[PDB]
Amino acid sequence: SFDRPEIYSAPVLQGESPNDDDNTEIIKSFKNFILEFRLDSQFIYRDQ
Amino acid sequence: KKFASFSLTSDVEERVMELITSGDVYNRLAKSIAPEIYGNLDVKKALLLLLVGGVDKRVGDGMKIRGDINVCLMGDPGVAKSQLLKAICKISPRGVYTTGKGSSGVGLTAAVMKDPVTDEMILEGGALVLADNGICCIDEFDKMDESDRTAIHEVMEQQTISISKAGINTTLNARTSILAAANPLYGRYNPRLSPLDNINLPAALLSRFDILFLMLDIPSRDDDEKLAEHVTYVHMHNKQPDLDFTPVEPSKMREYIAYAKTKRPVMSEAVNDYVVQAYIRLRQDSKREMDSKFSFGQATPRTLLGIIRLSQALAKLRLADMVDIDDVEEALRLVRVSKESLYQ
Amino acid sequence: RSGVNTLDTSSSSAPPSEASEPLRIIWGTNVSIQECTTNFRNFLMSFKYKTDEELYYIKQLNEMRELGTSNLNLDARNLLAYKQTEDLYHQLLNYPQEVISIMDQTIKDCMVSLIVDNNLDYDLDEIETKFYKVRPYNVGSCKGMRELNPNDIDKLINLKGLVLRSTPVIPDMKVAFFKCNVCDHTMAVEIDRGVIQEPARCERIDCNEPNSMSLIHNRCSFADKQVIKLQETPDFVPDGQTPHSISLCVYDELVDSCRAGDRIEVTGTFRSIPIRANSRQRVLKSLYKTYVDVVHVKKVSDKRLDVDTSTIEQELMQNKVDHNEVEEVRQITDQDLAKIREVAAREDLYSLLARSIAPSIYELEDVKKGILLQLFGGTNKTFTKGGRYRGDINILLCGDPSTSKSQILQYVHKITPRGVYTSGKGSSAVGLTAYITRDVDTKQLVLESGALVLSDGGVCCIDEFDKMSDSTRSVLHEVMEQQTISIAKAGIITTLNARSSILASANPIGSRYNPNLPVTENIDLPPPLLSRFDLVYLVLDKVDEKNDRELAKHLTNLYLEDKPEHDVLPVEFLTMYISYAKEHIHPIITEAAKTELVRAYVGMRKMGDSDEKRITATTRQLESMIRLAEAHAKMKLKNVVELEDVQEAVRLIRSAIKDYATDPKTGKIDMNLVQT
Ligand SMILES: Nc1ncnc2c1ncn2[C@@H]1O[C@H](COP(=O)(O)OP(=O)(O)O)[C@@H](O)[C@H]1O
Ligand SMILES: Nc1ncnc2c1ncn2[C@@H]1O[C@H](COP(=O)(O)OP(=O)(O)O)[C@@H](O)[C@H]1O
Ligand SMILES: [Mg+2]
Ligand SMILES: [Mg+2]
Ligand SMILES: [Zn+2]
Repeated sequence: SFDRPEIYSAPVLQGESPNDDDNTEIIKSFKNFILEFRLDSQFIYRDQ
Repeated sequence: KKFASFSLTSDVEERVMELITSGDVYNRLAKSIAPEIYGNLDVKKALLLLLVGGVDKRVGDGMKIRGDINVCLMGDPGVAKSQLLKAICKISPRGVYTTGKGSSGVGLTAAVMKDPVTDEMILEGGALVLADNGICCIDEFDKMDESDRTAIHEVMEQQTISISKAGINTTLNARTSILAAANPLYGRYNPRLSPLDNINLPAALLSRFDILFLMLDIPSRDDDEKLAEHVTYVHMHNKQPDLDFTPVEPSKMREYIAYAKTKRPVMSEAVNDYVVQAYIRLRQDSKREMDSKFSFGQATPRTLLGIIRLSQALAKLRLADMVDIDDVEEALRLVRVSKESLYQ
Repeated sequence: RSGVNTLDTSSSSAPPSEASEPLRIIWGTNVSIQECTTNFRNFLMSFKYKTDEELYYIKQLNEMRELGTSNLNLDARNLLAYKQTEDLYHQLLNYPQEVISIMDQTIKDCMVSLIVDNNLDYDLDEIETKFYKVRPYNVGSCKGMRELNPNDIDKLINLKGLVLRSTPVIPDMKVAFFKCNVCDHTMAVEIDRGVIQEPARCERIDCNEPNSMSLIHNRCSFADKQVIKLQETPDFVPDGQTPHSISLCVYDELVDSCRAGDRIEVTGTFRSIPIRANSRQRVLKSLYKTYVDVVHVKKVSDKRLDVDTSTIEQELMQNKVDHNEVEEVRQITDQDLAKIREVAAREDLYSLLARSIAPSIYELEDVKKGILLQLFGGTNKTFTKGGRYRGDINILLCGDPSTSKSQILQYVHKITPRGVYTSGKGSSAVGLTAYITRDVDTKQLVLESGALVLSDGGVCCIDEFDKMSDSTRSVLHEVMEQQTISIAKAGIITTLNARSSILASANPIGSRYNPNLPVTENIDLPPPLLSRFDLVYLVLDKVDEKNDRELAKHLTNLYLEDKPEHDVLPVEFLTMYISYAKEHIHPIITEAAKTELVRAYVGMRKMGDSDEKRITATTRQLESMIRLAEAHAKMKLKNVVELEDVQEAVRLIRSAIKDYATDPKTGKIDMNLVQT
């Protein structure tokens, strides 16, 4: 009469050097593009 | 509570201090072992000294000498030997009890089995191993089998049990004391026969016991009245009859014994001289008695060792760092009383 | 200031963490590689034993390089002396895994620096390429295997015990060898923490077929592994606690370095692991299994004699071949050898040694002398073209039950290297020889050794020899008469060696040895059997005031102070002398001794010529005189047996049975002639 076991994680170390053709880096690049790109001195995408 | 876990403190301190302040600790404790049994004072004193124990000594070079006492009672039927055995086994914190053929073979020693919880083999100990650092009570001692007698023989010898059988070759630790009971060969004792022919057990086994009490039943119209009054009063009430004496409960007895077990008195030169003189006299005396076929055994160095252990136990009970001549006097007094029944 | 090359284990342990002002603090630990290596180098280059002034470890490294040894035995206690390593001690105790590799790399770099900075010779490639290792052997005191907690896993500990069984060598894979079944291209893969990563595709550009890699078993590279079953003997035992046996894992060079019956002291790492519930599934059990990993083994001590080298001749050559650096016998210094010679030079050597044995037991000069001669042992002949004769000596003790004929057995048991102490009624024929048992782990049937085989090369102590059943006693005949045991049981047919001496005790019938009856009516053994023993000792107790006073004073002196303080040699020197004498000398007999031997044997046969009144003489007594004379000559560092030796042997053999105080007609004993 027991319940279900859990699973979880946490970061400690640094894995291998991140390649570019990986989803996490793709997402990081896209997030940077959203949060930084400027046109006519404006953050168009952030504002919209 | 185990003796090993003892620890001084105000709560124990005030109780113990009150007990000593009351005084007469020796007799007061001795009279409190099974207070429902009339008479039998010296046996009770010997049992108390057995409970307290002697002083272990490490002589160096790996050699070792025991510090525990062994007691045998041998007597006529119907004198409450079993009652005393029960009382001592109950008072002891690690006491074990056994009777004759009821426990035999692997009942003593140990047996090889497999643990359910884990998947490793183990040895399950018998009464002797279960009573380690405690008192083992053996009723109907004379009726035991040869193998069990040999096991007790070796245990009283050196506190270890050696086993070499199929699937096992080892040695077990049995740091335990022995309290045994026995009856004469033909039931009642026969004064027209020698003491060694009155019993079935070997003389060497009898000799290895530190104390060997003989209890006979000689009718006496005077003391029989006292015994009858005592027993019938005990039945009519549920208490002992005396009023001028108050027994001390087992908890306090264990407390004081645990406190005492922390001492380690030492021998001095004057007491050493007294002991050597006494031993020489006793050893010279015993020879003529044994010649007439009227002795359970000739005096031997085990007797001297027993005297030393008893003196140490008395000192520990007194709660002192050094022994005195009175302790040796009392030890010899007891050893002399132990065979007074053979001279009536 | 020296050269350095990183090791694979160091690179693996490279990944650092922050929060340590040096940086490079391994996650989970507190070890710092730079400080540990620096402290180790400083300690190695500067430490003296405070001969106590010289650089202790610099030499050891020098002889290591000179001889080609690759293993450094490090006493973990030393690190507590030097001020720097006061913390490295605890670091080594708590995190052995990383620390050992750190020390190994430091040692290799130290060796390279030592060889190069002095321009000794240019042949350094061999040392630069070879491996090194360090073995701690003096970890602090432990409290027994029972008292460790789960938090003590992966710590360093030490144990003492008795070896019982050893599984055969188990091959352990290290490099797997795959082949492509379409292009014959072969690959090698190195194990990683016990997992092999099988390839999923041939790596050739021309051949890229998926799942074409097969494993060739014989082409892999394997290591050595062995499992030992140990019967531990902790110093402190709690209430009501019984033994069990522990599992030890030995790897690489240490395999086959132990034999059942040996008493050893091991230093290892405490481990844990889960076990599969069943072979079919891959489920595991929550409750873990514990064992030990051996990193050092000590097989010598100063409290007991060295193993008789005559029984381990081949094992020494195998040790030399295997390059394992475990030592069987202790080392002897020039000062010690000179002291041995000086001690042998004096004239009271015999009595001095006799008194030295068992100082706590009084008098019994002849008994102690017999024990000494037994320990020394006779000479072992070996006949080219087949034939064996051994110098083992058997002794029995009869006498009054209350004498000190039992304390002797304990002392001999604790001083001898191998042996077993057994009682008479608590034994059995199978239990003394061998048996088959089901291993609880492998679930198979394996043979296990008995007391007599375990005691090979040592002493077997038997108590209450007269209570032994006839069936059990039957086996001793061959052991005493050929030092072998033949077995014909299901699955095994062979003969085993039993090169052991016998020390037995017995009690007289009834209460006391009656001097009004012959020895045959006082001892409950068949008269023929008593003729097999080399010596028979009649321990009689006579009442005498002088002796009583002496013994009582001797006993009562022991309680004067809480600790023992009792012209006696120390046990260490005694054992050293006995071991040296046993190993280095081998006496031989001469014609002058032969004539006396023949004359004495003929006289013994003639004297006493109505029967079953005395132990009749036999060839066993002639052989006993031979052995005793050889042992006496071997003592005191002589190589030729002589007339004095033979006379002493005959004197002792007669005195043991005390024929002087015996009536040669009725076989009785006169108490006024026997001397205390
Ligand atoms: N001195 C005594 N005082 C009180 N009761 C006694 C005394 N002696 C014997 N008895 C009684 O006699 C019985 C003896 O039985 P038991 O305890 O088996 O001793 P035994 O085995 O010697 O007969 C006990 O039940 C006990 O109550
Ligand atoms: N010569 C002696 N030297 C020292 N102690 C002795 C001597 N003789 C007897 N003893 C004492 O007497 C006891 C001998 O009993 P034990 O050796 O167990 O009996 P046995 O060996 O005959 O079976 C020991 O406790 C020991 O202290
Ligand atoms: Mg009864
Ligand atoms: Mg003994
Ligand atoms: Zn391919």
